[PDB]
Amino acid sequence: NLCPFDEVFNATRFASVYAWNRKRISNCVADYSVLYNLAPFFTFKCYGVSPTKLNDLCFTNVYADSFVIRGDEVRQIAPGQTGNIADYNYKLPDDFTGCVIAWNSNKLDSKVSGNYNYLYRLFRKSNLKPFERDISTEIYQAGNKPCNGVAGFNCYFPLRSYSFRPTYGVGHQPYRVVVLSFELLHAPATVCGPK
Amino acid sequence: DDIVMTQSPSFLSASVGDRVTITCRASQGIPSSYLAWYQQKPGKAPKLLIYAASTLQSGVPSRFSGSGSGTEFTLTISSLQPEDFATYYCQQLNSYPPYTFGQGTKLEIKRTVAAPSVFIFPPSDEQLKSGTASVVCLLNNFYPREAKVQWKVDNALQSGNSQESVTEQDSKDSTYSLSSTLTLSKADYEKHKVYACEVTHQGLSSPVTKSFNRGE
Amino acid sequence: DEVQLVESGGGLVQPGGSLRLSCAASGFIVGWNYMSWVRQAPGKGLEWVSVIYPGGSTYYADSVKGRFTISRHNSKNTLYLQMNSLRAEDTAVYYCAREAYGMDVWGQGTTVTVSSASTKGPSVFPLAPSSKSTSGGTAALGCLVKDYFPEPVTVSWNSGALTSGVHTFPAVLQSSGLYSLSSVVTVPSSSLGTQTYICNVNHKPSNTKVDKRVEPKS
Repeated sequence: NLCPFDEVFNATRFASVYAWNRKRISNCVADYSVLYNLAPFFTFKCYGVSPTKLNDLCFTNVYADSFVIRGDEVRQIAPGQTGNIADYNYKLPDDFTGCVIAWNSNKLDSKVSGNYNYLYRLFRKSNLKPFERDISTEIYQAGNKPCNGVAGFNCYFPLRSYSFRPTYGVGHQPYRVVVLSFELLHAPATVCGPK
Repeated sequence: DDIVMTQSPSFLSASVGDRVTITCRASQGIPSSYLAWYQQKPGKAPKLLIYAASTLQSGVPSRFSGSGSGTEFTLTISSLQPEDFATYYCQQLNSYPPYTFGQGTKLEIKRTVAAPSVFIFPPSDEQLKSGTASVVCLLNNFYPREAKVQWKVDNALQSGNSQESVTEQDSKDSTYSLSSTLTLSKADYEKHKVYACEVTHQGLSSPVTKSFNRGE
Repeated sequence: DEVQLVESGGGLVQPGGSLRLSCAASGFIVGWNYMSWVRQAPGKGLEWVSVIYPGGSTYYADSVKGRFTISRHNSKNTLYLQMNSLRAEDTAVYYCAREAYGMDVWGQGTTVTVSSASTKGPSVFPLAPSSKSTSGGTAALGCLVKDYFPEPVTVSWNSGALTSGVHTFPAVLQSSGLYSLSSVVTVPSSSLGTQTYICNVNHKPSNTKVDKRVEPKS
């Protein structure tokens, strides 16, 4: 039957970007015309395909990755980008073929007392490969001498919180992001639109 | 546009033992984790005082303290020490460059008001033979630093032809001195007769004018 | 492993030149940290220049875009800033810093001056004690130290015998690209006939030592 897009888009709780969620999708009909929820700042850009007549193609599988980032960082979720999120949290392949859909969620993920639940990775020695997920919380060793799980000089916790308050600028307001990746191999196409 | 940080006040004079607060205001609301406060003394590198707008850097005396959230953050010294007289810059280290700084707040010593002793100097004949004329006005040993020097040539207010310089606060009496130089060509210098610098300061009930005439 | 950054490579160049500053670190490892270049122009504030991430990515201020390149040699544990197509506005003291919880490790700084002006010794002119009346018994005299480049210059009075009452002002950078300075001293008026006043000016780059004696005029 229908693909569980509302399961991942209209979902109540989203993930921290370093622990970005992945929802494999197969064996269903995909209606893309409903992904426009008319949220405040709706972003919908695709690579390798046109958003229109998208219910016209079929794919072997479709991956729905979801997370929350800061409003400025939505630019980093794109092929061939460097930065905070692209290097160490979520890396798109240079030949990415799919769509990126993001929207402002200041009304959901911001509390006046400040929301520190969402996290992102600050410290990492090397860039992420595309679609890598690093969930390690080992203390970052920035010095010559080992940390042994203790924060301090030359020894930092690798993650930092986002600090979402409603009155912050739009750049720093929370944004909910779903990246749909279209996989097509020499196998039956299990994800289709109408026709 | 960009994320701009504005420090109030630019200059601030206090006394030893005083409670001091410096305010840093951001153009748009930012996470409090972004702020850092730095202290810099003349000729030396900046020193990290506070990060996360409230967390005290190790080795910093406990009298320093930071607070704030949104668009207004402050740094405070509970009891100001003689070694604390320096310039303090506020900073924001956010997830994507640029890292922006405030303009800095200079912390100077508080003393009693002192009017300047005003002197004028005609260009040396040595210089006049070089083809340029430098007229120098000296405001000596005044407090507070805020003062205005008005050049008048034949009663014409002169603009755009003068630079001025102020000394560091005196080690002994904590005053300032100011030197102002009005530069003309020898040809222009001989085209006029009366040269005067008019000084306005808190310690003077009226503006003070010192002047000479070309040709004694 | 006493933590510090030591910087070198700065100096004097005409506009359009190149200069490679280096910043050697001990105490931490540069390839593993966020490393930033920050400059401060004379009498001005701090300005962020560039940054390199541990993962490799580099970012630059808009002012240096396409002209500056940040880098690091891991084996020597050294950060580098290469400056090409240099301009007069890049004149500043350049610091390197490590940033984890604010920038906590700062280098000493190295000075970059970019100017088309030639090295010139100052010309010392006298500022004679006032020809006209006095301020109760205190006179002021001095030396104008004009048209020199680069900084610094040294001014002493009476070869050092005269120290109190002296004010050597910070130099102004004139529109000609050269520096002009003023050194004044306040003395008793009575001394203006019997006491001899000389200002001694030294400019190391131009190899200039000039003693100018200041006397009442006419």
